[PDB]
Amino acid sequence: QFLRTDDEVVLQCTATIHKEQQKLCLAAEGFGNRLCFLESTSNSKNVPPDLSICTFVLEQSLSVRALQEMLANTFMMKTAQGGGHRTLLYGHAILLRHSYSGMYLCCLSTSRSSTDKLAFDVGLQEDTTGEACWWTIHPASKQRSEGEKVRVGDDLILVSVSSERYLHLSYLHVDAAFQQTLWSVAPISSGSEAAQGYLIGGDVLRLLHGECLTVPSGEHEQRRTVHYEGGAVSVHARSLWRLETLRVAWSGSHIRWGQPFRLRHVTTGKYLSLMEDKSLLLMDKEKADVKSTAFTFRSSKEKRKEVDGMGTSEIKYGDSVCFIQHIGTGLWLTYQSSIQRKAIMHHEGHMDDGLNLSRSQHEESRTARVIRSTVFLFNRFIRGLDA
Amino acid sequence: NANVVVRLLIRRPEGLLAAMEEAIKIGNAIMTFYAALIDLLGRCAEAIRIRSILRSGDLVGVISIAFCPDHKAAMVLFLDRVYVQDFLLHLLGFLPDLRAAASLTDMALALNRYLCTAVLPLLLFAGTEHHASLIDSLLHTVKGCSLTKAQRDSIEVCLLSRPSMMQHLLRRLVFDVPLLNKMPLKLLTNHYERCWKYYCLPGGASEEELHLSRKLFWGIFDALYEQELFKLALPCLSAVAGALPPNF
Repeated sequence: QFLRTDDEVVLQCTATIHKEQQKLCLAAEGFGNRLCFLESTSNSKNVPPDLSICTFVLEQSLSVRALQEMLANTFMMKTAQGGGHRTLLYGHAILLRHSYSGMYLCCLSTSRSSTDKLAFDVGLQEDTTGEACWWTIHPASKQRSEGEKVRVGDDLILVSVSSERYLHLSYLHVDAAFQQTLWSVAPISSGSEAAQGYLIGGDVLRLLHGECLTVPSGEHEQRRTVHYEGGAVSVHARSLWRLETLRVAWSGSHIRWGQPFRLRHVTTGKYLSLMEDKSLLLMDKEKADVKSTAFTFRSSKEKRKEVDGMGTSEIKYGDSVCFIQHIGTGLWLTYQSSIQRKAIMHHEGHMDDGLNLSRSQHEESRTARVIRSTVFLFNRFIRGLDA
Repeated sequence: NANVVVRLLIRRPEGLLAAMEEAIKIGNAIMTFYAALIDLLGRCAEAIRIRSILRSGDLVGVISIAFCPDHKAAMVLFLDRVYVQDFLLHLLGFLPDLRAAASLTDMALALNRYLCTAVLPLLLFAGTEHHASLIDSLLHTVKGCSLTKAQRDSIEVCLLSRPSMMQHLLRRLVFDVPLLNKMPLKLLTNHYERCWKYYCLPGGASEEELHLSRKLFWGIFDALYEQELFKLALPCLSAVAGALPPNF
């Protein structure tokens, strides 16, 4: 209902370009670029955007009086400072980090737009000890007040400390200036969320068999097939599937039997966009629809709706018998008959369709997203040379 | 007050510097009207997060016409407030000013006006030309209140430092001394012992000018209270020449 430290939300506007309700969230690059950017989440049922590039954790909300302690510092900002959860009040300076690349949100001393005299741009530094990273909170609500508790689902003006410029949104630019932007705060995961080894949303994981799955190697079909294997394919990057639910808020809640499943390969970034005729196909967000990406989980071959919170920590990873059913077909993932045995969505096929799982960790996923962005840069720059 | 109001003023000051010197061709309305803006802005001396915003590097009006009574002194104080010791002389600007020291009436009051902006640079070749323009303005007056004010700043600007041009201006007093022994520049003639002593350290034609200066000092000695005051410093000028030689 309210916000404390160690809390994960996002920031959105449904901003306008000619009466657009263009659900533009600020997404940061990281791990190779220090600038952030807008991200439309409107047609997410047919272009599901990334979320891991735009989620942020409330690192430390503090009083403005508390900041000059760090001025008096010339460590570890008293290591808490204080508690505790430090439940959110308006009129606070906050520290903010990226989730994924984990850069800390700061502004810039630059002018990388109009000009438009000396307003400022938005960066991602790692020296938190600097009030570009510090961000005073203003509700734009006389209906609300300042100093009071910050609820869920509010709308704010977030102003800098160094520049003390408001969060400006321009045209499509994100900057710091003497004009402001309201900001939705969609709750995602708080907190803690909730226990070790649980199907919790946003996860990347492996799909084991007892044996596991595989994608082919490189040298390209652009890995668009999917199979089974033993092998160190878990240790390979290709066994990595970032789950997404259709719910934009609370998407890092607990996953349960039969939630909507926007499912996406990591090393490509392509979604598991199921060809509805016979079996599995791979494409990016464009194909990723309720006919192609959205599946369900069933504990039996025979056999989610509404949660504004963390939900019920349903399944662990090793203790998982999940009969995945595509919603648009009712098929179930069985296999055909190098053990690169091809899996197939089907009515029955084999009776081994309640498969097994294992989550990932942060560094390996991080390197995977790095690899994806890496070759995205690389191959386009290669034909840059070729031109 | 300023601390508040500039934070208020992120909203509407109303390409502003694009057409800044635009309507000088075109009723002094917008020109003075933004001169008010810049003069008001230039009033700010930790809380110096402002200084970048105080600097939003706008230096066109410095060399706008480097009216010109009005605006340029406001630019002077603004630049002095918000913004090496010898770099600044490229901004002549005194190239119109100290050279325009005889234009015969906005000019005639900008004359006594800009002596404050002439003192204000109390805060390597063309400095001889700068001292030339300064001497042209000086003997153009040698308005007497602020002129006598700038008379103090002239000597410290002379000893402010190339240094060959500095010794050249140090004996520029001997250059003007050919008409001396007037009562106006008698104080400069008295204080010129300090300029000769300033040339005396690394510096000890020129010795011929020193002999002619000692001859002029002996001629001022028989030229006969202010002159009687400056005659004691003419002996100091002879001693500093000893330590030195070890409307045109």
